[PDB]
Amino acid sequence: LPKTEELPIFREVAWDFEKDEPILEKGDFKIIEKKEALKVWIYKCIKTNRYEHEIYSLEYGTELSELIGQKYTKGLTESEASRFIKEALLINPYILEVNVKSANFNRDILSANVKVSTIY
Amino acid sequence: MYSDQTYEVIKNRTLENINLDIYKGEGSFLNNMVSGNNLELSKIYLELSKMHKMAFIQDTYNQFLDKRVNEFGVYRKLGTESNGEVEFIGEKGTVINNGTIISYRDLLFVVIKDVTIGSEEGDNSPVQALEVGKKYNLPTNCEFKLVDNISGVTKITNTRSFEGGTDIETDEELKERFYKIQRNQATSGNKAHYEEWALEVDGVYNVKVYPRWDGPGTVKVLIFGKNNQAVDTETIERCQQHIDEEKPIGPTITVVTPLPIEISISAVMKLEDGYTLDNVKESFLESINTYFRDIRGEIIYTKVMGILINTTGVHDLSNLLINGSTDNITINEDKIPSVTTVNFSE
Amino acid sequence: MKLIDKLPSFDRNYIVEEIQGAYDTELNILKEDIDDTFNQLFVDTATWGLDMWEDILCIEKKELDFDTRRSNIKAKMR
Repeated sequence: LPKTEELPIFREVAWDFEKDEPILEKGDFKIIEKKEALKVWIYKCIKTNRYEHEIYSLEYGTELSELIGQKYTKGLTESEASRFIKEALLINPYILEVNVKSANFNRDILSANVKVSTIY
Repeated sequence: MYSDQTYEVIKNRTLENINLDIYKGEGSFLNNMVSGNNLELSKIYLELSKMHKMAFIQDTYNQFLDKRVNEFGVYRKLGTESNGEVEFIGEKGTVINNGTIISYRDLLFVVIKDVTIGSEEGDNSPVQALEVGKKYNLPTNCEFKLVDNISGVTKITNTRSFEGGTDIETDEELKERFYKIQRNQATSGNKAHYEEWALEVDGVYNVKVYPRWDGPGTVKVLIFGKNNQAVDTETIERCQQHIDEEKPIGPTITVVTPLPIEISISAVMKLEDGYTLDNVKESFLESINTYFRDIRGEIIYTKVMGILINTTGVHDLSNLLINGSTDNITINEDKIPSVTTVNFSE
Repeated sequence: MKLIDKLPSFDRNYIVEEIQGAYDTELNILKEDIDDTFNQLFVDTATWGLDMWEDILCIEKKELDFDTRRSNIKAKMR
């Protein structure tokens, strides 16, 4: 009968995702609220695999870096990477679902469009 | 040093060691995480201090102390079980085989000898206590109950009091023995070595050794029970036989036990309202018992009078006499005061 | 330096380096304290712990030397 309790706003440090270095506002890390914490969490999860570092929990980590280095053809690894991203990102309770649109083949650089569904 | 590092000092050191362009204030997230890490580190330091204490085992009792004492050669004397004989009363011809279990109250006992009721071997069979402890030293004429019901057996009683139930060792007694040995500078063939031999025997709380009591090659050995009490003849026999096993051959050793001194109390005391003779008599018995436990030297007639008047239900007393006299009686060596006759009237 | 190696690559900034350097200095202090305590466990390697050894021996003597204290402890036993 009682309704589900809403997840409280996730607050933590902030920085520019392109800078990859923490930023300080007059000595205070920038506050992240609403759709600010989930981007940081996804960036942290995707950027580094757990199996490289013993400290992280086993559920953490992604296996997209296995596809790095051209270990298999693109045709099936497109769907394989979609599934890998889905496994790596839906572990977060905040995130509801993740959708992958397609992949673009050009030279050696692969570009893909992936979608994120959130609560707030 | 574990004690040198403390909570706030290491907290401040951790805060200071890192140079921050960020101002540090109370309640800050950085301050909060430093506080949590400092709490965990202080827990670790307290655990290290506790481990050091365990290593030196100064205050707290643990297996480290017992093992170190065993390294030094002193052994924890667990004790001996009480022994006695009981009488089986019932139908003739019933056979009580070995290992038969008999229970008196919570205490449990086992029959040692196969006894047949009405046989030519008698109805008495030795019984050994199934556990170590002084509580198993039952008095005579105690009624025992069969755990397993046997047809033709009605009454189980002991013709004599059970003996041999030495108390289980406690850590305090072992520590005291180790400490007194540490003061003792023993030597192969010296009074300290003999008193240590006496300490090896169960129930030897106090040791007294008198050299040259009869002169040439004579040792007088005096032992005491708990709180300077007497020891059973079986304990004395075990102690003397153990000594003779280890003692030098040729010396004469005499082992004795303290003997009680009987007292009789006569007085005329006006009882208070609502108090009967039995209640005040029992209360004064308890008071005089604890006074005797706490006494040293001689029984003081004035202390006796004071401990009687302070008894609840006592209004006015007169002509108080200990053994018919108002004079203090000397309590000599290996002697204790024992209450035998209590005479109170109104 | 251990944690930053265990730490993810994107956290290679100066703040992390400073924090883990301070934590590693604390680790060095803790491990040298542990080594000193383990030395204190043994009679030969103990320096200030001989006081409780003497107390267990139930002999009180003014502090003269660590080697002298150990020799006195050895003489007291057996």
